[PDB]
Amino acid sequence: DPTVFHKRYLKKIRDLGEGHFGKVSLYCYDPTNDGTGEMVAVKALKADAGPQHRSGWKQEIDILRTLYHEHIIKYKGCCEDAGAASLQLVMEYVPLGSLRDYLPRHSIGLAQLLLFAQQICEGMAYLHAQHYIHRDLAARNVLLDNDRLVKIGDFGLAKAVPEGHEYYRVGDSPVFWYAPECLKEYKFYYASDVWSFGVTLYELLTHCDSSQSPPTKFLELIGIAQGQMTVLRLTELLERGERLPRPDKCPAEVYHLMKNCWETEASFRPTFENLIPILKTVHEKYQG
Ligand SMILES: C[C@@H]1CCN(C(=O)CC#N)C[C@@H]1N(C)c1ncnc2[nH]ccc12
Repeated sequence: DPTVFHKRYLKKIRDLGEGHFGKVSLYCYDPTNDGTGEMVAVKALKADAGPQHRSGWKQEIDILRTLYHEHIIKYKGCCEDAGAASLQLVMEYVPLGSLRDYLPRHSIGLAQLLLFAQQICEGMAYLHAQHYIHRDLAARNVLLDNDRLVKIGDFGLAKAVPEGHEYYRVGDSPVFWYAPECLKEYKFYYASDVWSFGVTLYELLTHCDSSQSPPTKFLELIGIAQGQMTVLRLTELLERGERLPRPDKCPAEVYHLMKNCWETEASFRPTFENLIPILKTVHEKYQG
């Protein structure tokens, strides 16, 4: 699947981001040279990269080729880049950008946040239905299309789960979004994405305020006196049962659900399938 965009019609406008070994850029695709052309977000493999990076990139392209859902960024096509000697990944451009760039500048109410949470779970259930783990679920990878719509917008760490396994075995790791089993056993379950969702939910309820972020909060608890032992120390504080605190005006019951996504024991966490009904009921509740 499907379309081939010719780089001769692609006009670079703007850098939108930088993720793993890729950059996402805004282009205008203008065959008729008119300005009528469509704006598209284009992900490319970085200005230098080795065999590990490249084998990953091919996997990312194939995963995003086969995903199709209301709350997953729309895959539009590829672009030969000869170049870097690989393809560029072309997707729809969502101009409001990530929740991480958006929420710190726009006072969004509780009901809308829970709606986004519901929607993130929907996309994640679908993704788990298709047998993938995301491994990088955080507010910076959730795109606000409008208002009443979010999409999961990046798959750079996503992996298929081996058809006869419960997990995938794994640096650039977003460790402050990771469950203990990922930091310790280096295994990544479906339940491990639910932990990350709990942190993303915490991010939303704090409007992604930089001072309240997980790295900031966790490094305040851990201290920076021994950088060598950050992961070790994070794992111990988590296994001790210490958690990220309640965000201001977070309803008691929502922090409860948050904590339940943070069960130390993975099997005690809800699936994304479990969360969809709970979230949409709590969403409904908070409008009226
Ligand atoms: C949040 C989106 C996913 C992560 N982004 C990266 O740059 C990852 C890498 N490398 C940016 C992207 N983003 C700001 C976007 N912004 C606007 N439209 C977009 N369409 C698709 C992505 C996108």
